Amino acid sequence: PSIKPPLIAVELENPMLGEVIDLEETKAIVIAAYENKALALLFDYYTGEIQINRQGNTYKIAVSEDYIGGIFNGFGEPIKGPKPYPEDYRDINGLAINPYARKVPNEILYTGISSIDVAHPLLKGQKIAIFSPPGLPMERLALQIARNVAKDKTIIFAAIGVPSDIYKMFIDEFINTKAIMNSAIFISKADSSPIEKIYTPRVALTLAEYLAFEKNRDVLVLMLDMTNYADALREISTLRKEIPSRRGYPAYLYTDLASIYERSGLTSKGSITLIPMLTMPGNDITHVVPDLTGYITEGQYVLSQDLHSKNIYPPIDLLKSLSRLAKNGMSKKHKKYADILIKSYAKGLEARDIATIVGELSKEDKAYLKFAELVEKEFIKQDYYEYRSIEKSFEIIDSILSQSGLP
Amino acid sequence: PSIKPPLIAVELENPMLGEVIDLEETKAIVIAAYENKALALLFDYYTGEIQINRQGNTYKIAVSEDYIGGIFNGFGEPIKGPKPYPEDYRDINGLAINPYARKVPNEILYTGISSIDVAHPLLKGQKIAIFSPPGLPMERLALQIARNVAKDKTIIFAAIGVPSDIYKMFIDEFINTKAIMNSAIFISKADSSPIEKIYTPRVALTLAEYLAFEKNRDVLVLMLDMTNYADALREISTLRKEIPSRRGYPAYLYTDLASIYERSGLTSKGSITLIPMLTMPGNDITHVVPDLTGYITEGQYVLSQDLHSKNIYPPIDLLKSLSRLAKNGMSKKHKKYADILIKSYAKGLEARDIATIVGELSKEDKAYLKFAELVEKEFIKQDYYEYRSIEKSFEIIDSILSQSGLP
Amino acid sequence: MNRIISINGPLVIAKGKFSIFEVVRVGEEKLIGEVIGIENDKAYIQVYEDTNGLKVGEPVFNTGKPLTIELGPGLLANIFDGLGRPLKDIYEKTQSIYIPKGIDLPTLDRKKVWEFIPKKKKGDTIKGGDIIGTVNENGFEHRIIVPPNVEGKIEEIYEGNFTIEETIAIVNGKPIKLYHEWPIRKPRPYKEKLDYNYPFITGTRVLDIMFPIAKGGSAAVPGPFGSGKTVLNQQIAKWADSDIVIYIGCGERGNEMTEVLEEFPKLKDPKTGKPLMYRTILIANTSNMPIAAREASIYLGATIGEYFRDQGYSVVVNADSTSRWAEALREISSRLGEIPSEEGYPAYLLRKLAEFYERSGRVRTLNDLEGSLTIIGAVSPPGGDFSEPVTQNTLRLVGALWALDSKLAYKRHYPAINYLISYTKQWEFVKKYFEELYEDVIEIREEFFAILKRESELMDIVSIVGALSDNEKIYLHMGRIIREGFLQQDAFDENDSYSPLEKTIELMRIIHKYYVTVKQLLGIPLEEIEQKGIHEKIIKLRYKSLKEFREEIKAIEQEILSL
Ligand SMILES: Nc1ncnc2c1ncn2[C@@H]1O[C@H](COP(=O)(O)OP(=O)(O)O)[C@@H](O)[C@H]1O
Ligand SMILES: [Mg+2]
Ligand SMILES: [Mg+2]
Ligand SMILES: [Mg+2]
Ligand SMILES: [Mg+2]
Ligand SMILES: [Mg+2]
Ligand SMILES: [Mg+2]
Ligand SMILES: [Mg+2]
Repeated sequence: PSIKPPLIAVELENPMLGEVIDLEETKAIVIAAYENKALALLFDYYTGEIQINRQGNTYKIAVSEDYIGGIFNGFGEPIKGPKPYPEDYRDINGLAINPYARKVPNEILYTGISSIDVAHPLLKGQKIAIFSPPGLPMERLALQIARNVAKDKTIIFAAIGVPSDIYKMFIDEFINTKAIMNSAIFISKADSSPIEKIYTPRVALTLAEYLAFEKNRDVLVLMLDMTNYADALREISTLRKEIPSRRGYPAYLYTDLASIYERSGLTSKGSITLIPMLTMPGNDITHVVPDLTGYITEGQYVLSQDLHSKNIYPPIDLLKSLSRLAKNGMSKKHKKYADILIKSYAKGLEARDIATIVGELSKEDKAYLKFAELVEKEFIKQDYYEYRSIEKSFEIIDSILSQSGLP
Repeated sequence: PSIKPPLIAVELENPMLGEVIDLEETKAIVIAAYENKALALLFDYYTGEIQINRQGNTYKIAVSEDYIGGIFNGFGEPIKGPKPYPEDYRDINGLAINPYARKVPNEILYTGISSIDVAHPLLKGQKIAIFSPPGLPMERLALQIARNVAKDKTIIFAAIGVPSDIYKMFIDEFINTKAIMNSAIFISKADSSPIEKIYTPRVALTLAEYLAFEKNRDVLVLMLDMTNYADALREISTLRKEIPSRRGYPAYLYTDLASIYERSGLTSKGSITLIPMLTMPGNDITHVVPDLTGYITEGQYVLSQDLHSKNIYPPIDLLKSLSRLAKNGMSKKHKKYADILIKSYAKGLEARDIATIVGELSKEDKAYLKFAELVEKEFIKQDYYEYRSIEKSFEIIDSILSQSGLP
Repeated sequence: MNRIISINGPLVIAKGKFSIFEVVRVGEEKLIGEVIGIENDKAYIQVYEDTNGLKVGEPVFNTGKPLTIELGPGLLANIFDGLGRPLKDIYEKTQSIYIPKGIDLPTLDRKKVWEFIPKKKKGDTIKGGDIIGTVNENGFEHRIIVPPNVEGKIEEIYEGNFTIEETIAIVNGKPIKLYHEWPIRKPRPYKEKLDYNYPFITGTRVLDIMFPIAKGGSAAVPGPFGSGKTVLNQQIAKWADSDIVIYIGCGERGNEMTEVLEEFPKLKDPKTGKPLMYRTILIANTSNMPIAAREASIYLGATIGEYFRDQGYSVVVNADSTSRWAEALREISSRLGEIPSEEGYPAYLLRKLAEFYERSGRVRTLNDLEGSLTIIGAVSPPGGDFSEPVTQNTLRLVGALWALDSKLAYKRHYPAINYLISYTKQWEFVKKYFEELYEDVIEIREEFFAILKRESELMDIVSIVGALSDNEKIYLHMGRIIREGFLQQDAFDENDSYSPLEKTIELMRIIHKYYVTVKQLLGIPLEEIEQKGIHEKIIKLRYKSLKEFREEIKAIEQEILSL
């Protein structure tokens, strides 16, 4: 046999792909199988010899509402203490939803955040990512959203390989806002086995699908950081002697990310609203992780280093951001305000670019220039504890339009 | 044995490199040989088992004037119907021409196209490529050239993996201009085996060498698209477990391209004038295919996206284009006009660059600016059905020089 | 007897006796697979279902048949997966919202009763591809064409109400059904390729005038994420002048297929008044459905397209997105341990893409009718870099580039077509049509291109003051009008979503009329001309009903009183 943690090479009669095997002090997942040769990934630190007990099945979790109020690891095992009821066991990979069975999201979930609600509103059942440069307050943004759109919903938080400072920031806010009792938290530590990291969003979404589509609930799922998830997938892909693609990432990265993101949506019985969060490595949106995620999620909220440097929270780029399904939920009045905001801000930014030339150009172009300045100062800029009704957000736009000289 | 089309792995006693083998419903070419193991490439779609009959020779074609007036596939097999006379069989790879036996091209073939004839004339026996961005009328340019320089010559057209719209455009024009009866056409479809694609220019040039150097004729060879040819070569190179070079292309790409392009030229008995056409992938002339082709052909006509967007046909870049042997065929008067056109246009373009700054600068530099504008509008711009004598082209230059204020 | 010896993602290796391209059933759960390679006693099989949980100790079953699709009544207005399995029936059988692994159902409804009206008599001789009769499929005249390989005398032919599995005729002792099976990897035969003839009218202005293709042509639509590929293809699927529309969701969002299911039954064909769904076939293999089934969905949709083409109809196939099919090829190639070529894609990428696009074209059918298959392929280049293999290979196969642009999408200019980079190679075949029915549109088209190009040349100088002369400013003025009033088209406005040629032509004419007037008036300043606000009225035109559009144009024409 062979050991180089977290990898073991082992001899098995008729190996099963994905099979869970019991060792003395730990478990493993079979990730490769040829004839009677198997490769397996250890759940955790192991050093003992490799006597094997085969479960004869792929990894499953018992699904119930017992998880609600609890904190678990990436395998769904309790950290806080009490085990949920065994069983009703489910494949953590789950199944693809039939698009015939879907309903297209059409109901706006108001966040109270102007830079989101007006032009890029989140809809119930939508999947939408937050893209952030390293260092920017992506966590605060997610928490402020969760605080306002999940007052009536179960929150599921998947922490994928983030440092303790990060996942404790979430836990503490959920506790202080009293959302902790209606939350299920799944945590894989940064130094954990890659198999625990990639299982984290799978067990969280398996629970989410149970709660939403069997218990008929509306569910909010937050997950962070997808860049750490991709890293774990690459680690496993490389342990298997797979032929690497761009930057070592596996060729099926898009398909694997989709097998997570697409486990969301709206049906007649319930909904899963999904917000994946990722760090754009070199603040490069064309990096494979944010790029593939962009091709899958139904839009994204993009954070801006420039706005952050101007002391603007939340530092949302109004033009790089997008909500694909937004129009489905907007009134004609709402559509009018979104269009006027987006188009005038863009024209204002163009006028700003040439202002590093002609300095201060056209009267019309001086009005748009001021509009963009005020949008960032009075519309986008907003306190972490501030909630704005959509009517209040419209009023701000009206006020800025007057100050600027625009209609 | 092994089958994964178009590749078969097969056991042979003393395999011959390049050997043709007969199967039930098809043929194959041995592309690799170690001891008694051979790899072969199927001519076409095959599914039956792999009983083998060895021809004991590499691929050959019967050479004769029977091909003239006919349409054939990449293997030289008739599409229209009647087989040419067997045999007088020739290795389709042919042999290198002895440079001692060559004569340097010195006779201009007038195209009637001003942007070519004045500064970059084509000479009889010359090899010169057309480089085009995707979408630009490279096909129309080749046809307009063929219409005027091959009234007395056999035209051989090699279509390498181009869509039906493209090769039918050629066939239909040859038919409408009545050049079809003095033409031989070789076509490999876009979805054909890579072995048929790389044999297409070889069978066409084998015929060309026979017609030109045995039957003492002047021959015009057109081939398109060399980028598809390189793709097929890479496909074969990768099937062989060869160590890939830049972008997967084989290390010997230059040498293989040369083994095609250099089968052209002038001798005391006859001539092969060769015009290879290629698409520059991302409109990037530094891409390996146009770059290597540039290092081999005796110049190139480069098409311009900018001129195309200005509704200029033919969209020839006068400065990026080159005919290496042009000077060999030009009179002193012709040389004078070419020099004045090239140098003044270049100076005009420089003046144009700064015109996006000083706007409208020097008197002298205003004259060159106008010259470049008129060159593109009155000299380069020309109808697809328009023929200009070299004298007419000189007259246009004279007229533009006066309008511009230049001598 | 046959046994699995390895499982590696979508690739299964089995020992036993197999044939190349034979469909096999893998494991005890009998998952659909296809043999793609054979090495001695081993077979390399791509599985069209999830392979997690499969065991080396499991059998593989032969079928002796290739991958096929049922062609007949029952396809229209329905949604199928990549293998041709009806998603509505899957939902109803399972009573679940999930797609089960291993479920097998027939493609065409076996209980639906059709009315067959014969077009041949007893004793008639029939050859392959002949129309033996017709079936009304909710307003569509479905032509029952006999398989290409059947020929002989009609010994018996019936009439009336039948289900799909019932014999409707007998030829040379062989039963004929309302349907036949066809291998999706095999192009359907025809008599000859025909010349282009007629433009492909989409209902989208930029695609109809600026960069049109002919019926039977093909186009590529590459763009970065969020640039508008899916909406553009759906707009074409909605309003295209076509008998049949096939939308292939290849590796994209489930909600986008659901969107079509929700909206198309509410929309009316502007040519028949019938609802759009009745001419539409949906093929859905979403991003998280089995990866190998993406390849199947592409060949499947093409085959169905050829089938309706063979009936003498015009068909359009929209494929969104072809990059996902390329990913599937790359993944299979990787598991097979093939040496990757450029960007990790297999070296045969171009050849594979060609197997799809070369199926497009206008043809003389086996039954001597004219039919066309038009193919629109969306491409999803990583990071929006067009220099990548999928985009570049596709550009050497298709007849037009409809390039989507980040900068336009950024400022909400939709369709975000880059009018400097995009092209059509088929204008020479369709300009005839426009000339005849609209004399001056060829000149105005050239004029639009000239203005957009000149405006482009000027915007770099503008980065040094916006100081320009009136003769230059007029290009920024007209360019804005063309961009905001003609090129831009709101897919989700009730009035602007569809643009018939009358509206398209009239817009060109009023813009051109404004242009010739403004030019004549240069020599009063531009500042005073813009104050009249005629340009802002023209820009708002596209948002008007039709019987408000015509009225406003009359209003604008007078207001162009340069007297
Ligand atoms: N013609 C159009 N009119 C209005 N909105 C559009 C149009 N085209 C695209 N959009 C908007 O742009 C966004 C992205 O479009 P989509 O087709 O999903 O992009 P892609 O498929 O290229 O990722 C969507 O939110 C859509 O509403
Ligand atoms: Mg149980
Ligand atoms: Mg289960
Ligand atoms: Mg002989
Ligand atoms: Mg010889
Ligand atoms: Mg229904
Ligand atoms: Mg899309
Ligand atoms: Mg068509």
